[PDB]
Amino acid sequence: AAIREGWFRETCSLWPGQALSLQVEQLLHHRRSRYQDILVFRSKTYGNVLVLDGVIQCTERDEFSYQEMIANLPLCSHPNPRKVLIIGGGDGGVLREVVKHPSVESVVQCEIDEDVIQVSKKFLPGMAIGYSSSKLTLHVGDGFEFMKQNQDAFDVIITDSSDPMGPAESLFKESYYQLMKTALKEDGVLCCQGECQWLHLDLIKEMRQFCQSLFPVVAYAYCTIPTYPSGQIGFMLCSKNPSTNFQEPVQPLTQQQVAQMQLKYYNSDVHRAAFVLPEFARKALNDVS
Amino acid sequence: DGPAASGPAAIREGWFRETCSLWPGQALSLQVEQLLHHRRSRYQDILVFRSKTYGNVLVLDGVIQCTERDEFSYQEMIANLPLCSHPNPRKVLIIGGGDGGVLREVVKHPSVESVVQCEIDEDVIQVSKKFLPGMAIGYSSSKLTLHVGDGFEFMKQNQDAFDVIITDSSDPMGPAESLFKESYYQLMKTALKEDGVLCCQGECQWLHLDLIKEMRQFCQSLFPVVAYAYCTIPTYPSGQIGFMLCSKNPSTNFQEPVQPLTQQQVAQMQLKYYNSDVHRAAFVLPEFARKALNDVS
Ligand SMILES: CSC[C@H]1O[C@@H](n2cnc3c(N)ncnc32)[C@H](O)[C@@H]1O
Ligand SMILES: CSC[C@H]1O[C@@H](n2cnc3c(N)ncnc32)[C@H](O)[C@@H]1O
Ligand SMILES: [Mg+2]
Ligand SMILES: [Mg+2]
Ligand SMILES: [Mg+2]
Repeated sequence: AAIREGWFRETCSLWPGQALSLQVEQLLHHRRSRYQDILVFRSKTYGNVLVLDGVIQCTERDEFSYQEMIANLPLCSHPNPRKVLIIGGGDGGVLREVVKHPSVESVVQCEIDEDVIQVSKKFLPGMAIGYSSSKLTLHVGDGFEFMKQNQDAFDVIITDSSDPMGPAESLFKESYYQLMKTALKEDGVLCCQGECQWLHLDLIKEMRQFCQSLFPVVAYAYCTIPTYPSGQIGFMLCSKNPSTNFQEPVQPLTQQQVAQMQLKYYNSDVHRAAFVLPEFARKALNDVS
Repeated sequence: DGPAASGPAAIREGWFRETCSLWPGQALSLQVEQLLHHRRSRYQDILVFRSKTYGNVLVLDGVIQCTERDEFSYQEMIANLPLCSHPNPRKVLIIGGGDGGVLREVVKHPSVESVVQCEIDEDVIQVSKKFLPGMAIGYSSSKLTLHVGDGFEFMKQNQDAFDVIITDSSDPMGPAESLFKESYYQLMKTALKEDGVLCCQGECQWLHLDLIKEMRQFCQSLFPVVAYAYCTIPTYPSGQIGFMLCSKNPSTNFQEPVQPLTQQQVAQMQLKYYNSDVHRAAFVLPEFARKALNDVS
């Protein structure tokens, strides 16, 4: 239905007047779960593609960008992250990146939709390999609700959500950020999908402003990824540790570590550069008017 | 091995969809508010439309060249990366740049005394003046000498003549094909003065890493210093594009601008993308591209 004449087209009122389309090789899955519409297809040139409510979540070809950054930005900004919470991350990709750190002993994942877990294991095996980690404790539920049952529990919280629509709506609210503050340990750090500086600079400054009322350290970084709207996405980074410097990794990686972790996107120079914004965005977020 | 092909420019159900064999299996579509121009010149097919959300859009042989909303990224970077990597650029050559936007950025440098542009297609110049006035304003500078012709042939005519050469081209296709060839890079080397620098549209690291590496290899046999930088721009394929940078000066360090700009200079030049930090970060590539371009195998 979103597939016509051998192409899938992604449209959304959050990025009006533009669309990415990916040519379809083979439909793999299309079924509605309790929470959302779940579409999976083998594309011609991007490998397998997961689509939720018409919005591309990942492709095999470029997923490593978002997966490595959302994991390593917060992890390399904590001097010893031992207990990690992931909210969302149904494809298993973030889990896969997180567990590569020896410091990490325990990762709890809270995913709302078990059908996403199932189709990922089947059609996104290079990402859902994450689910086979001995470091994982898996919960099926609303992350916003699960956050309330945890206080002072986590070194790092990662919110790997789709856009501020449907089941992910509340994950972008100031109330949810308060819940994360409470679920973090006294020196804990968070990283949430924070949207696109070429599309949502208003949301970005607004989130930044409310986060600054909750946390001593707030930062915005971004990464490039062909199949997200406008070809990139950002991350909201917050710490309860007043000493956190997100822009200079507290855990730099050697070239050998980058090689051993099989990283395709992230390294310490990339981490530094991710905070260097286009002048329009730097000005909007930092300068006074 | 075959020649590259793009889908012929067409508007269908109120959307323009860009397709090309240089980025197979993916497409950007922009919703159309108003069709403004669609005619073939003596060189190429020219589509101009007013989009719903990106202002006016220039399309050449089915390939998006610019949109009013995001043009400043490519325009500012292709201009300032070489200019701020030269201690005193006085004489500038632009090949292509029919929309006039690169001219607009180059002339903001007081050091720049003369800009020569060689653009092949007189019709692009006219549609840009009408439909892209914020870019085509570049044409109304007294610093400009304009030629209409093929930039490859034009390059043969100049020796030891320019501090900076910018090739602001579309893709290695149609009239632009020769602009990506080693023989063209040799011609530019000759057209540059002894310590001159060049910057060319150098394609996308998420799409064209093969071409990027190949160009890099042949440029390293010609110039002491060769680099690759990229900028983000939502309406080029995969949301970004890069730049080939070469210098005949062995002392040139492209990542560290030899001409840093103060915040005041950035304000004075009305820059919306480029600044000296952005300059530095634009050479920091994702691990896969850093590896492909720098590690020996
Ligand atoms: C594919 S990565 C994004 C994941 O976030 C999940 N998700 C969306 N909303 C919520 C929520 N409120 N709590 C937990 N997970 C969510 C989706 O089901 C998806 O698998
Ligand atoms: C819109 S910016 C790119 C410009 O490059 C121009 N162009 C393409 N091939 C050549 C060439 N061989 N010499 C000069 N300009 C060219 C196109 O006509 C376009 O206006
Ligand atoms: Mg090292
Ligand atoms: Mg010179
Ligand atoms: Mg200053």
